[PDB]
Amino acid sequence: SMIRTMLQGKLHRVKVTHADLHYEGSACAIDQDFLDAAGILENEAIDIWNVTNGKRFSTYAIAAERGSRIISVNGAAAHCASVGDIVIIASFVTMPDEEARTWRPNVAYFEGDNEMK
Amino acid sequence: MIRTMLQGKLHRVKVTHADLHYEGSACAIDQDFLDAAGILENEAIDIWNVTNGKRFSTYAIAAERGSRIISVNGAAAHCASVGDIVIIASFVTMPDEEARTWRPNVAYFEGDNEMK
Amino acid sequence: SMIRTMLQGKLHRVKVTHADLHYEGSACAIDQDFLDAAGILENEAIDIWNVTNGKRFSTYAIAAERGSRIISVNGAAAHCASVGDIVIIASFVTMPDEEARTWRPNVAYFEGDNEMK
Amino acid sequence: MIRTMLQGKLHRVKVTHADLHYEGSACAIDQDFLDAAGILENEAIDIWNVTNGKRFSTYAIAAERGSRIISVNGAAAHCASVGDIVIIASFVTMPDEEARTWRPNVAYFEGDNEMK
Repeated sequence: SMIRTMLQGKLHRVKVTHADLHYEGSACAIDQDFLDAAGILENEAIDIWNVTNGKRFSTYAIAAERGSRIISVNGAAAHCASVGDIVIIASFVTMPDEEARTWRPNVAYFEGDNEMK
Repeated sequence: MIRTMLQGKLHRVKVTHADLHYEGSACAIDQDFLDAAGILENEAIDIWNVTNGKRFSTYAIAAERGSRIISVNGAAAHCASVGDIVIIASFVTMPDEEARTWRPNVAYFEGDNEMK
Repeated sequence: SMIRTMLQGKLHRVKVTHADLHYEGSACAIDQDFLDAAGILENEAIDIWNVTNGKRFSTYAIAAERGSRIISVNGAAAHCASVGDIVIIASFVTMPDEEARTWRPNVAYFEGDNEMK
Repeated sequence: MIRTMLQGKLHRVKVTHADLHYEGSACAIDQDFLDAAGILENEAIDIWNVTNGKRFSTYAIAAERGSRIISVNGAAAHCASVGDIVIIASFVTMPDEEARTWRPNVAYFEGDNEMK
């Protein structure tokens, strides 16, 4: 009956590839392959921690083309990240305490040209 | 596991009223807009300001249907001015299996809060 | 199965009566009578919107003595509110959509010397 | 209705490590402290900085038990420095009826992160 909020998964230190300098559009668009590795769903709430500038903000994920390696921060969120910035993108899920106690988040690590693992 | 998913949003509406001496804290929204985005009276919402980048949270109430109003008359007026473009969103939870096919309710706007 | 986050209740425009100038203690302590009127529980998460200075922060409620009319912002939260500031204190609850569609929040309105109603 | 309630907290621990060139985003916490406050590995937490008033959110991981460590080595280092006093909290949900008698797990500290 008591329900925990747990890290579901994250993209650890991916690089922002696009940020609408016009603040058009919405959401953070993410290569479907990266969503798959982190267990993140289209339209799922996400938290973004910008390691480069310290900004922390929340939005939702949408899928970019598989293999594009895109991390695109659009809309209002382009006020909080720029091309080249290193970010951690996380989703959180809820579950009962017993499940939470053995829960393992899905983590994808990145380097270079948004190369996963 | 239970996911948090985008229920719906108003994509790029303008703030229409923002006098910080109205006393409230809610964002009052044309009921036609609430209907399109599936947002409820008294539902938590997030507001993302496209003009100034400020991001904040409050709850929704109805403004007259047809009025096209987006009002942060009240406390939320520290975060938006009239003419500012914003995105207003709400989020819901549901089991993972349902979340995988979930479709948010999105309303798009042009000009003077005209729904497309 | 789809679950909404709804305003449970709020204290509308109460005045802060104490704010640890030392940043000691924790939480926001609230006259039990006010908690009762707003449907807010001891240890419940609350959002505070400071109408005087525009600051928005989240913490948890604890009960102050019934009839004390206390609104005390302690700990880190005294960095965000001062004695005399006008605040709105809200709690949010989750429930299914059908229940959300006819839900009525508990609202307590204040004036003067934290006089309710 | 489902309430959000304070599950537990570490009341006035000091940040012990905060080098922003460690690359992470989590807050690493002595397992003895996690045990006392009921906070889990990978659980969302809120951190409230008593020294500078900054408030932020991340998740918990274990540091060695006995180490007395509170580490924001990583991204959260923009929000706290070593020697800063913080409160670390987690929140859980449960039905209203259970929430009415819920008791959070609170650990109090003195001096050099010594649990009382």
